[PDB]
Amino acid sequence: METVVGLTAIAVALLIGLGALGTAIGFGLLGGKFLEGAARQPEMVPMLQVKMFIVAGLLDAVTMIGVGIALFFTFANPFVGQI
Amino acid sequence: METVVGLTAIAVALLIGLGALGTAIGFGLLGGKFLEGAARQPEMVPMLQVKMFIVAGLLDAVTMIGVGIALFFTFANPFVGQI
Amino acid sequence: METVVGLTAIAVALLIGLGALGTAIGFGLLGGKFLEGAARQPEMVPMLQVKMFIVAGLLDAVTMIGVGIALFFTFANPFVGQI
Amino acid sequence: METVVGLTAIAVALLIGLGALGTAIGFGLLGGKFLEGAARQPEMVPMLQVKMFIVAGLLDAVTMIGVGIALFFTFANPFVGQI
Amino acid sequence: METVVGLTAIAVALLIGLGALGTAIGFGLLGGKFLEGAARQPEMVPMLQVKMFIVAGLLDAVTMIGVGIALFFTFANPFVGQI
Amino acid sequence: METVVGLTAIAVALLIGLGALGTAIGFGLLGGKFLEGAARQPEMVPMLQVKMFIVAGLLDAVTMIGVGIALFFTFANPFVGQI
Amino acid sequence: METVVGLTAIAVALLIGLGALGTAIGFGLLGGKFLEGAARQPEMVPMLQVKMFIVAGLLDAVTMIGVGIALFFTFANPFVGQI
Amino acid sequence: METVVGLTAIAVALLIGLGALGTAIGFGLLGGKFLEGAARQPEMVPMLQVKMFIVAGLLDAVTMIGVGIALFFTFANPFVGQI
Amino acid sequence: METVVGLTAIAVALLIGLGALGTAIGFGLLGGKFLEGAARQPEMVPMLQVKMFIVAGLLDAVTMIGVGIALFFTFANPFVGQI
Amino acid sequence: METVVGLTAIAVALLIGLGALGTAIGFGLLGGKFLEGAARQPEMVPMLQVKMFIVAGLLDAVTMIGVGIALFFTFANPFVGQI
Amino acid sequence: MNINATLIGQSVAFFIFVLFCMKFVWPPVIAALQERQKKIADGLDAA
Amino acid sequence: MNINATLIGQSVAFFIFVLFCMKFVWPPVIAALQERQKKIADGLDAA
Amino acid sequence: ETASGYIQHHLQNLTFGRLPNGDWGFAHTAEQAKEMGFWAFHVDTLGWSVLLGVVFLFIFRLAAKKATSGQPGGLQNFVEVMVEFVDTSVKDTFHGRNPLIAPLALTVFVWIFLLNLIDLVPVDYLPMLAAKITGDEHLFFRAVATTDPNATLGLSISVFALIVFYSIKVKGIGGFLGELTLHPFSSKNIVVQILLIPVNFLLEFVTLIAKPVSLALRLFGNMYAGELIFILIAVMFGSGMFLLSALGVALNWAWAVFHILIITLQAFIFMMLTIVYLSMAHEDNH
Ligand SMILES: [Zn+2]
Repeated sequence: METVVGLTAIAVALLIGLGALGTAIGFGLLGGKFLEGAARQPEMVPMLQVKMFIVAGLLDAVTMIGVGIALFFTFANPFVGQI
Repeated sequence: METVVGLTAIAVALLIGLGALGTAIGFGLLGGKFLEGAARQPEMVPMLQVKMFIVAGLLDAVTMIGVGIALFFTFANPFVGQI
Repeated sequence: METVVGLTAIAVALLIGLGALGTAIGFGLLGGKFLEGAARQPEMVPMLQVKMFIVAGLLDAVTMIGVGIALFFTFANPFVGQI
Repeated sequence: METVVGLTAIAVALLIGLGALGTAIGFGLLGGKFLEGAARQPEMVPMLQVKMFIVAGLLDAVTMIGVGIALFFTFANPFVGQI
Repeated sequence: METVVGLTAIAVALLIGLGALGTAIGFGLLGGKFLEGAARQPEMVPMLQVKMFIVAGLLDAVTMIGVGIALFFTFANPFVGQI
Repeated sequence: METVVGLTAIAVALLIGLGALGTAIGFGLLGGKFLEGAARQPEMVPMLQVKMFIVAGLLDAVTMIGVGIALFFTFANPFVGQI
Repeated sequence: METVVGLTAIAVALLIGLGALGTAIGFGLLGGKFLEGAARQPEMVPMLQVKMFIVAGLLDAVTMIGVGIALFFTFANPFVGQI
Repeated sequence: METVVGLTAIAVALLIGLGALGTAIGFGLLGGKFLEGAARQPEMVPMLQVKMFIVAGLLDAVTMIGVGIALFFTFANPFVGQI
Repeated sequence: METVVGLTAIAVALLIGLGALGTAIGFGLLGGKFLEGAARQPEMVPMLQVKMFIVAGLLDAVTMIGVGIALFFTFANPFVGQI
Repeated sequence: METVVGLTAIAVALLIGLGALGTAIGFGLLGGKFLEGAARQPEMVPMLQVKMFIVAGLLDAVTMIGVGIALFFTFANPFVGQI
Repeated sequence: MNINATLIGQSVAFFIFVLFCMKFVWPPVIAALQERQKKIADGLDAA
Repeated sequence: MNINATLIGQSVAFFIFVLFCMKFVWPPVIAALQERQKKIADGLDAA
Repeated sequence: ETASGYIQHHLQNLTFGRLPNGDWGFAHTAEQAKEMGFWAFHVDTLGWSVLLGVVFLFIFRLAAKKATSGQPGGLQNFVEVMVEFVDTSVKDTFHGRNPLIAPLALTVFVWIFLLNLIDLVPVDYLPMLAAKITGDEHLFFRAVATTDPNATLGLSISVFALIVFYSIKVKGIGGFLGELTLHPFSSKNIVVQILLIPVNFLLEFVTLIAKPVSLALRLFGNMYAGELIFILIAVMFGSGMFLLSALGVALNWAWAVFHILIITLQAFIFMMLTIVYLSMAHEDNH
C-alpha cells in the first residue's frame, strides 16, 4: 500500500504544481497586455477590466478542476480501494 | 494491483496536468490579443468576443477530452480489468 | 503483466497530455493573431476565419493521430499480446 | 513507510519549485510591461501600479495555495496516517 | 520480456507526443504570421498560402519520421527479437 | 533511512534549481524592459529603478522561501524524524 | 540484457522526439519571419526564400545527427556488444 | 552508501544545469535589449552598461547560491553522515 | 555492468537530444531576425550574412562539445571498467 | 559500484545538455538582436560587436563551470571514493 | 564509428586537388572572362 | 522475397525518379544555360 | 538472409590494414576490421573520392585549356557559370586579395556535390556490381564517401589547418596568441588583465576548436541519415508483399526528391562556411 500512497502524493504534487505554473505564466501574459491597454485607453479601463475578468474565468477553468481533484485525492483517496 | 493503480494515479495527474498548463498559457495568449484589439478599436468588442469564444472552443477541445478520460480512469479502471 | 499495463496507462497519459498542451498553446498563438487581424481589418474577418480554419487543419493532425493511438491502446491494448 | 516519506519530500519540492518558477516568469512579464508603460507615460504610474497589484493577486493565488499545501505536507503529513 | 514491451509502449508515446507538441506549436507560430500577412496584404494571400505550404513541408519532416518509427514499434517490434 | 536521505537530496536540488531558473528568466525579462525604458528617455531612470526594485520584490518572493526550506532540509532534516 | 534493450528503446524515442520538437519550433519561427518579410516586400520573395533555405541548412544539423544515431541504435546495437 | 551518493550526483547535476540554463536564457534576453538600447543612443552607453551590471547581479544571485551548494555537496557531502 | 551500459545509452540520448533542441530553437531565432533585417534594408544583406555566420560559431560551441562527448561515450565507454 | 557510475553518467549528460540548450537559445536571442541592430545602423557595428562579446562572456559563465564539472566527473569521479 | 588513416588520405587528396585547381583551372577561365568584359567595354566606348 | 524483390522495387522507384527529373529539372537548367549563351552572343554582335 | 543481416552488411566498409601476421590484407568480417588499429584505410571511400575528384578536375581542365575568350561552347559556358558564381560568392564575403580562397571554394563545392550525388543511385546496384566483378559474394563496398566520418573529418581538419596557417601568417605567432588569450577582454592595468586571460582563453579556444567539428558533423549527419533511410526503405521491398512494396515506391521517390535539395544545400553551406572561416582569419572580430 506504500507504493499507492506515495504515487498518489506525487500525483497531487504534479496536479497542483503544473496548474500553478500555467496559471502564473498565463496571468502574467494577460496582465501585461491589460496594463498596455489601460495605458493606451484610460477611458476604456472599466470595460477592459471586465473583459480581463471574463478571460480569467476561462484561464483558471481547468486549474481549479485539477486543484479540486488533488484535494479529493489527498483527503478521500479513491485508489486505496483498488479502483 | 499495486503497480497498475499506482501508475493510474500518475496517469490521471499527467492527464489533468499539462492540460491545465496548456489551457492557461493558451488562454493568456488569446486574452492578451483580445484586450489589445478591444483597446485599439473599442467598438469592435462585441464581434471580438464571439470570435474569441469560437477560437476558445478549438483551444479547449483536446483538453476536455483528456479531462474526461482522466475522470474515466479515476472512477473506473479499464486497466485493472486486464489483470 | 502488471508492468505492461501500468506503463501502457502512462503511455496513454503522455500521448493525450502532450497533444493537449501543444494544441492549446498553438491555438492560443493562432487565435491571437486572428483576433488582431479582425480588430485591425474588420471587413476581412470572413476570409481570415476560413484561413484560420485551413491552418487549424494542419495544426491538429498529429494530435488527432496521437489521441486515436491512445484510444486504441486503452481499448485494444496490443502490447499485452506480445508477451 | 520509508518510501512514503521521501516521496512526500519530492512532492513538496515539486509543489514549491513549480510555483516559484511560474511566479518568477509571470512577474517578469508583468513587470516588464509595467515598466514600458511607465517609461512611455510617466503620468500614468499611480494607476498602473494599482492595476499591477490587482493582476498580481490573481497571478499568485494558486502558487500560494500550492505553498500552503507543501507546508501542510511537510509538518502534518497526512499520507503517513493512511498506512 | 515484459520490461521491453512496457518500455517500447512509453517510447511510442514519447515519439508521438513530442512530435505532436512540436508540430502544434510550430504551426501556431506559422499560422499566426500567415494571418498577420493576410490581414496586412489581402491581395497577396494566394502566394502567401503557397509559401506557407512550402514551409509546412519542412516543418513536418522529422515529425513524420518519428510517427512512422512509432507505428513500426507499436505494430512490429525490433526489440523483442533482440531478446 | 537511506532512501529518505537520498530523496531529500533530490528535493533540495529541485527546490534550488527550479527557483534559480525561474528567477533568471524573470529578471532577464524585467531587466530588458528596464534598459529599454532607460534608453527611451534617461531623465526618468531614477523612478524606473525604484519601480524595477518594487517589481523584483514580488518576483523573488517564492524563490527565497524555496531556498530557505531547501537549507532547512539540508541542515536539520525534518523527514528523517518521521519513521 | 533485457534492461539494455529496454533503455535503448527509450533512448531512441528521446533522440528522435526532442529533435522533432526542436525542428518544428525552429522552422515555425523561421517560416513566420519569412512570411512577414515576403508580405512587407513582395519583390524580394525569391532572395528571402533562398536565404530561408540557407538558414534551414544550419537549423537541421544536430537533429539529423540524432536521427541517424537513433536509426543506427534500432537496427544495430553498440551497447549490446558490451554485454 | 551507494544510493545516497548516486542521488547526490544527480542533485549536483540538477543544481548546476538548471542554473546554467536559466542564466544563459535570461542573460541573452537582457543582452539583446541592451544592444538595442546602445544602438538607439550611443552617447549614453556607459550608464546602460552599469545599469545592466546592477541587474546582472540580481539575475545571478540565486544561480551563484545554487552552484555554491552544489560544490559543497560534491566535496563535503552532508547526507552521508545522516545515515 | 548492464545498468551502466543502459544508463550510458540514456546519457547519450540526452546529450544529443537537448543539444539538437537548443540549436534548432536558437537557429530559428537567429534566422528569423536575419530575414527581417534583410527585408527591411536589402542593401545590407552580405554584411548581415557574414555576421550571422560569425554568431553561428558561438551559437553551437557547447553543443558540439556535447555531441563529441556523446559520441565518445557510445563507442569508447569510459564508465565501463570503473567497476 | 555500478549504480554510482551509472548515475554519474546521467549527471554528466544533464550537466552538458542543459548548458548546451541554454547557450544555444541565449545566443540565438542575442545574435538576433545584434543582427537587427546592425541592419538598422551599419555604422554602429564595431561597438555593438564589443558589447555583444561583453554579454556573451556572461552568457557562457555558468555553462563553462558546468562543463568543467562534467569533465571532472567523467575522468576523475569523486563519488566512487566516497563508497 | 571507426576513426582511421582515411582521415589523413582524404586531407592529402584534398590538398592535391586544391593545388591543382589553383594553378591549372581558375586563371585561364578568369582571364577569358576578363578579356571578354574588356572587349565589351571597348566596344561600348567606341563612340 | 529479399533479393530479386528489392532490386525490382529499387529499379521501379529509380525509373520513376529519372522520368520525373528528365521531365521537370533538366529543361529549366538547359534553358538558363542557352539564355546565357544567347545573351553573350548578342553582346558580342553589338561589340 | 535476414533484414538485420542485410542492414549490418550494408553498414560496413571495405578495410585494408595491419593483420596480426603482417601489414597486408583485407578484412573479411566486421570484427576483423575493428581489430585493426588506427593504421587502416577504407578503400572504397578513398577510391570513390579520388575518382570523383579526378573526373571533376579533368572536366574543368578540358574547358580551361581551350578558353576561347569569345562565344563560349556548351561545356565552357557551364564552367564559366560555376566560376562566376564562386567569384561572386567570394567577393561578397572576403575583401582581401588572397589567391587561394576562390579555387579552394570551387573545389570544395564541386567535390562535395559530386560525392553527395552518388547517393541517388539505388543502394544495391554498386555493391552487387562490385561483388560480381570481384567474384566475392560477401564483399563490403560503400559508395557514398560523405557518409564516412573519416572523409568529412579530413576535409574539416584540412580547412582548420588552413585557418591556423593563414592566421599565423597574417598576425605572427604574436598576434595569434594575443587574439587567443588577451583580446576579447582587455584591461589598462596588468593585475586585472592577468585575471582575464583564463576567461579569454576559455571563450576563444572553445569556439576555435568547435569549427572543424561542426563542419564535419553537419555534413556527416545529413548524409548518413539519408543513406540509412534509403537502406531501410529497401527492406520494405524485401518483404515481397504487394501493399508494402507499393508504399515503399512512393516513400523512396519522395525521399529522393527531398534529398536532391539536401545534396545541393550541404555543399553550398560547406563552401560558404569555409569562406567565412578563412575570411575571419585575416581580420579582427572581437
Ligand atoms: Zn580579436
